[PDB]
Amino acid sequence: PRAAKKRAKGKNLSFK
Amino acid sequence: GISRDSRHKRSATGAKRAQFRKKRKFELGRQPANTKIGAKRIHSVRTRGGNKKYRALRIETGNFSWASEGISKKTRIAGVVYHPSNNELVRTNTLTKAAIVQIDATPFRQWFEAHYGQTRAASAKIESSVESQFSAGRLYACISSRPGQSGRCDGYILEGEELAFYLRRL
Amino acid sequence: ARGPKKHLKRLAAPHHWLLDKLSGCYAPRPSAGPHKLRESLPLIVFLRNRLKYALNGREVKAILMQRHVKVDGKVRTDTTYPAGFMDVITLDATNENFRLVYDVKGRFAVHRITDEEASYKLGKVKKVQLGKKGVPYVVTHDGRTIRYPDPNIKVNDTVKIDLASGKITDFIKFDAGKLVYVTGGRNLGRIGTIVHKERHDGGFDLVHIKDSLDNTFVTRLNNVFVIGEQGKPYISLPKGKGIK
Amino acid sequence: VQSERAFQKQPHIFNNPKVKTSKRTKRWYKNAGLGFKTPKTAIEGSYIDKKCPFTGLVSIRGKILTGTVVSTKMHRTIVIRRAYLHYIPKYNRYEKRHKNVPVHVSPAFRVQVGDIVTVGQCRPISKTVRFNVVKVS
Amino acid sequence: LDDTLFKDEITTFLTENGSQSIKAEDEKVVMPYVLRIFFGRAQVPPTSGQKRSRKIAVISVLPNFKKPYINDFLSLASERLDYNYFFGNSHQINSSKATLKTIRRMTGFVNIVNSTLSVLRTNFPLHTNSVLQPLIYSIAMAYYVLDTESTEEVHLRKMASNLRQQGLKCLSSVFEFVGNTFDWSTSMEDIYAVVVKPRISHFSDENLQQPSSLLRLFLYWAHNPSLYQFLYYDEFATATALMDTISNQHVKEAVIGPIIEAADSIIRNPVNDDHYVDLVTLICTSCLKILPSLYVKLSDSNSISTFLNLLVSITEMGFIQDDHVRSRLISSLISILKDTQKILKIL
Amino acid sequence: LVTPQRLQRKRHQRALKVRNAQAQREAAAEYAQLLAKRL
RNA sequence: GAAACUGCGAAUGGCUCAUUAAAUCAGUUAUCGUUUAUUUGAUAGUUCCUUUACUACAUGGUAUAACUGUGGUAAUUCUAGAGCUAAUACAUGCUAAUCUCGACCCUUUGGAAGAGAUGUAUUUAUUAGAAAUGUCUUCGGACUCUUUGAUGAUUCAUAAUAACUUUUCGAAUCGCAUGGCCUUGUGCUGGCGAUGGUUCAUUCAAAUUUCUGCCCUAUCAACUUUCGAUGGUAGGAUAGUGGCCUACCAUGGUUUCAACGGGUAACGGGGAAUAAGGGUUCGAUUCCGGAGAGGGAGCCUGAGAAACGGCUACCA
Ligand SMILES: [Mg+2]
Ligand SMILES: [Mg+2]
Ligand SMILES: [Mg+2]
Ligand SMILES: [Mg+2]
Ligand SMILES: [Mg+2]
Ligand SMILES: [Mg+2]
Ligand SMILES: [Mg+2]
Ligand SMILES: [Mg+2]
Ligand SMILES: [Mg+2]
Ligand SMILES: [Mg+2]
Ligand SMILES: [Mg+2]
Ligand SMILES: [Mg+2]
Ligand SMILES: [Mg+2]
Ligand SMILES: [Mg+2]
Repeated sequence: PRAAKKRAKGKNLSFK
Repeated sequence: GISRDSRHKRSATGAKRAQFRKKRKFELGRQPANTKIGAKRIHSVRTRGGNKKYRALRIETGNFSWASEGISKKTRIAGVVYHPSNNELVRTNTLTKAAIVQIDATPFRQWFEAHYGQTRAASAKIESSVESQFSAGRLYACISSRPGQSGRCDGYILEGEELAFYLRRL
Repeated sequence: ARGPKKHLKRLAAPHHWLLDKLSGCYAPRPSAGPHKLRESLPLIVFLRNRLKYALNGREVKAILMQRHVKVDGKVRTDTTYPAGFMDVITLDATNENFRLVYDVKGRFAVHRITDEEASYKLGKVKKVQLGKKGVPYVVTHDGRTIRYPDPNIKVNDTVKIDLASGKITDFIKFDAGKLVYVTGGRNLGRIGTIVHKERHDGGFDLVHIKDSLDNTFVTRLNNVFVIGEQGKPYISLPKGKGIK
Repeated sequence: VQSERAFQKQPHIFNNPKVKTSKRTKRWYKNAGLGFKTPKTAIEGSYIDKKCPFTGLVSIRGKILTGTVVSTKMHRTIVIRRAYLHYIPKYNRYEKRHKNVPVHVSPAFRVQVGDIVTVGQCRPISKTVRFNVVKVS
Repeated sequence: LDDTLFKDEITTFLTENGSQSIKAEDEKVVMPYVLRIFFGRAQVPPTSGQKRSRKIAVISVLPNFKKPYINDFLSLASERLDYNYFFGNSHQINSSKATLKTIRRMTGFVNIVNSTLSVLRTNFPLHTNSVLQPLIYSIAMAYYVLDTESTEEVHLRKMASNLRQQGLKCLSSVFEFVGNTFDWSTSMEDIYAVVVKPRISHFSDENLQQPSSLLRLFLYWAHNPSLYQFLYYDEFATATALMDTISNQHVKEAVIGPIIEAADSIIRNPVNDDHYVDLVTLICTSCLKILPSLYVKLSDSNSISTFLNLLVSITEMGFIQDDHVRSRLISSLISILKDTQKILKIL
Repeated sequence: LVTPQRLQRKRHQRALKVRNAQAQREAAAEYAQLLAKRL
C-alpha cells in the first residue's frame, strides 16, 4: 500500500 | 554470619584467594531449622523478593501417600527410625527430607477395609511385609518434603525394593 | 551497583538517536516498556529532536499530558515511554500518523501513514506456549500476549494485529521467498527476500537474504522480521525501499 | 549399585509392586541431542547417577569441547588436557599452552588414560566440574 | 473449637488407640460433646480450599468412632428433619413443610450421608430411624415440590431438583455398600412406593444417555436374588421400564450394556416363586424382541460378547424349546453374523 | 457511609465481572469452532 | 489547606582508586540453574451445600498519630503519663449461574421432559505428555474415523486423580457526571477515570557462569590436604547450581607449557604519546565495568543494601 501523500508562508512588513 | 560465596574457599590449584569484597546480602545464609516431633510450631521467614518461607520447628502430622493404590492420608508421625545422612538426627528425632519415620496405620487400614471390604480378593492382595506392618500397627515411611522450607512433613510409604533395602539397613 | 540505574549519559545513549553531544550531560533514559532500551525511541526524542514540534522537555510534557499523543491506539503520558519498531504514533490534532521504521542508515525514520494503515500493526511471534487452563497464547516482539492463536502460527512467523481490539487478523509463515526486513546488525534497515535459513544445532541460526538489486548478505535470525511476500509488503515502506 | 548409606533411585520414577508387569525395574532415559547417540549400556544399565547426561537430571548446553584424558583416578570424574598454540606478535611465533579441565563421566562410558573424549557443558556439578563426558573414542 | 489447632487436635485427641485418646470409661460422657462440636464444624460452607479440607477432616474421623457413636452422629443430622409425620400417616407430605428452608436442610443432610458413605463404605452403619427413613422422606418432598411448584419459583425448583439428584445418588450408594448385609423387607414397600413408583411411568424416556442413580438401582436388584421382589411389584413394572429403555430407538450403548448384563443375571439366577417365572418370561421376550437393533448400535467387542453370553444363557435354561423363542434367537444370532466357538455351540 | 455511589460501584463491579466471563466464553467457543473447521 | 498517618523515593546521582595479579576487566557463552518493585499485554460469575437463630443499603479497636492537657532532663531531629478521633493503616468477612448431551414434538432463527459437570495459592504422591478407491444425494452435500504444542535435548509447557495447609487470593477503596427503563418506588439498571489484586509473558535489572587473553621474580621447586584440599552419596542452607556448610566415604587436585610464594609508585578497558615499520611507554582523570566511604565485624527495612549524608559493637 502507498504511503500518505506529503502536504504557512513567509510574510513581510516594512516600517520606519 | 552464614555465607555461601565461593571466594573464601581455596582455588582448585590450591592457591588461596584474597578478599575481593565484603559479604553481600544476596549470598546470605540462615540458621538450620531442626524440625522435631512436638506440638505444631511453624514461623514464617521473609526471603528474597516478596516471597516467604515456612520454618517447621515442630510437627506431629504429615501427609503420606500410598502409591500402589494411589491414595494419600494425613497421619501422626510416631518417631524417626533412621536417616541416611547423619544418625544423630535419628537419635534426636530430627525431621528432614529422606528421613525414615514411623506413622500410624489407622486411616490407611480403615480405608483398606472400606474400599475392599476385607480385613476382588486378587485386588485386595498386598505385599506380605506391609501386611506384617499393618498387623504391627506402625508403618515405615520416607519424608519427601523439606520441613526446613515448606513447613510440611509430607512423605510416601516404603514399598518393594525400597522397603526391602531399608529393612535390610535397619 | 546495588540496584537498577536511573540515569543515562549522552555518550552512553544509543547512537541512532542523534543526540548532540554538547547539548547537555544526560540523555532521556527509556522507561520500562514493550521494547528494549537500545532498540527504542523515547517519545521525548521523537517529539522534540525528530518532529521539532516541541522545543525542550517541558513542552513535550505539556503535549503528552494534553493527551494528544496516542501510541498503540492508547493514550500515553510518560515522556520516556519506549516507543519502538512498528509502533503506530497518532497525533489527531495534526491529523498525522507515523509508523516507526528504520531508514537504510539504521535510524528511526519519520514515516507518515494513512489511518487505514494505522489501524493494524505487525508483530514477530517470539513465543508460542500453552498458558493456564490449557489456553494457547503467542508472545510477539512487542510483549503482546494474544490468546487463542491460530495453531499454525509458529515462532519466527509474523502476525497482523488490529490495534483497536488486539486480535490476529492474518499471519505470514517464515519460509524461503518471503520478504523480510533487517532489525539488527550492520545490515540494519535493509529489505530483501529469503534464500536460505541456515540452521545450526545449539547455535545461532543464519539467514541469507537477497535484495532487489540481487546483492546477497547473511544475518542472524534474531535480526530478521517478515513483512510480506515478495512484491507485496503488508506495510508501506520508507523511501528507498530498504536498498543499500 | 547399593554400595552406600542412602538408597539410589531415579527421582519420581515409581515401580508399582502390585502390577509387576516386568521383571526389570523401570528406567528413565533421555537423548542428549547434538547427534550424540545414547549408548545402550545406559539404556539397559543398572547404575544410578544423577549427573549422568542420559539418565540423570542434567542437560547439555553451551560449549562442546574435545580433549585427551590425563587422569581417571577419582570416582565418576576425570581430568582432560586441552592443548593449543598461542600467538606472540612481537616475535611472530607460536607458543604451546595447555589447560586441565575436570569433567564428569557417567559410568555408562569406559575411559582410559589416553583416549579422546568429547565433552559438553552443563550446570556446575561440583566446585571445579562444569562439563560432562558425552562421547568417547 | 479453636480454628488454628483444629486439625492437629483431631489427629491427636480422636485417633483410635492414641496415647491422648479418650479412655474407654470416659467415652460415654465426653462423646456427645465431641459429636456436637464436630457437627458444628460440618456446616462450614466449602467456599475455599481450607474450608473444603475442614469438611473432609470432620467426616474422616468418623471411622475412629465406635459404631454406636457413629449412629449418634447420623442421628444428629436427621433430628432437624421432621419426618415422623410422613411415615406416621399414609406417606403424604404437608404443605407447610414444603419450603425452601426445609429443602435446604435436607440437602445438607444427604451431603453428610453421601460423605459418610464414601468414607465408611461397607462399614457404614445403616438404621431405619436415623438415616434411611429421613433419606426416603427427602426424596419424597423433592418429588412433591417439583410437581406442585409453579415455574415461577425457579430457584426452589432448581433446589428441589438437586435434592432429588443427591437423594437418588444417596440411595444407589447405600444399596451398593450395605445392601447385602442389611435386611430391607420392612421398609421395602415404602422405598418402591415413594421412590420407584412415581417415576416408573417416564423411566423409559429418561435414562437413554448414560446410567443414572435410579437405573443403577434397578440393575443392582436384578443382580441380587434377594432383592428381586422389587422387580415383582406392580406386574413387574420396574422390569418393563428397564426394557422400555432398551426398546427405545435412541438408547445409547452406555445404557444398553449394563441392562443385558443385569438381564443375564436374572436368567442365570433361578428363584423359587411364581413371580420369577413370569419375570423371566417377560425378561426374555422383551430383550429377545429388540436385540437385532441393539447389535448394530453396539460399537465395542466386549458389548458383542455380553450379548452372546445372554444368548448361550437362554439355550442352557431351555427357553429355546418354545418356537417363538427359538426362531427369534436365530434372528438375533444371524444379525451377529451379518466368541465364534460360543456362536457355533449355540448353532 | 452507605450512599448511592457505593451501590453504583458494587453493581458496576459485578457487571464487569459477568461481562468478562461472557467474553471469555465467546472467545473459547470461537477457538473451538476454528479447530473444528480445520480438523 | 499547616501538622500527622499512609504510599513512593532515599539502593539513582557525585567522589576516589585504598584493596585486588585468572581476581577485576575485554571479547564471547549458558540459565533445561534463579530472584526481579516498576512499565507494557493478557488473566479470576465457582448455582448449591442443616443453627437462615443471617450485616452486605458494607464488620471491629482486638487503635493510634497529628491534637488537648500534666511533666522530666544542662543538653540532642530525647521523650513519659492521661484524654481524643480517621484510612487504599491494622484485623475480619458475604451477597437465582454457566456448559455438555439430549428422548419427545417440530422440520427451523427450532422448543426442552430430563441424565450429567463446576475456583485459585502451598506440600507430597501418582497418571498423561503418542482399498469409505464405498453409498446415496438436490449434485452441492451427508453418512464412519481423526483429536494436544515446543526444544538439539528434559521429570518442558499443560492437564488429571488423592489428600494437605497457625496458609494466601478471589475489590468492605476513591474522583467526575446524572443517562436508560418502567408497575412512580429516595424502585431497577447505567457512563468516563484513578488506585488496588492472583498467575503468565515482556521490560528495566540482579546473581552465578562456559572459553581465550595480564607486569617483575627460579639465588621462589614442589604446592594443597591436621583447621576442605580433589571427588562420590545424603542432608542443611539459598532465589537458586555448587565442599557453600554439615555427616560418612575414598585420595585425590596443580606443576619446568613455571604450579606455589614474593614485589608491584597494579583498579581493568575504550584510549594517549612516539615511531618509516616492527616495537616502547603512559592510561587517578569527561564513557563502560569493579571496590570503598577512618579500620574491622554484624544487621533492621525494603523488590533491590551487608547502605554508612541507615543502625549496633570493638580500635584510632
Ligand atoms: Mg537456545
Ligand atoms: Mg602476589
Ligand atoms: Mg577466568
Ligand atoms: Mg513507582
Ligand atoms: Mg500489571
Ligand atoms: Mg493514649
Ligand atoms: Mg545436594
Ligand atoms: Mg567434613
Ligand atoms: Mg595502588
Ligand atoms: Mg583508567
Ligand atoms: Mg558499597
Ligand atoms: Mg578521610
Ligand atoms: Mg558499613
Ligand atoms: Mg550514599
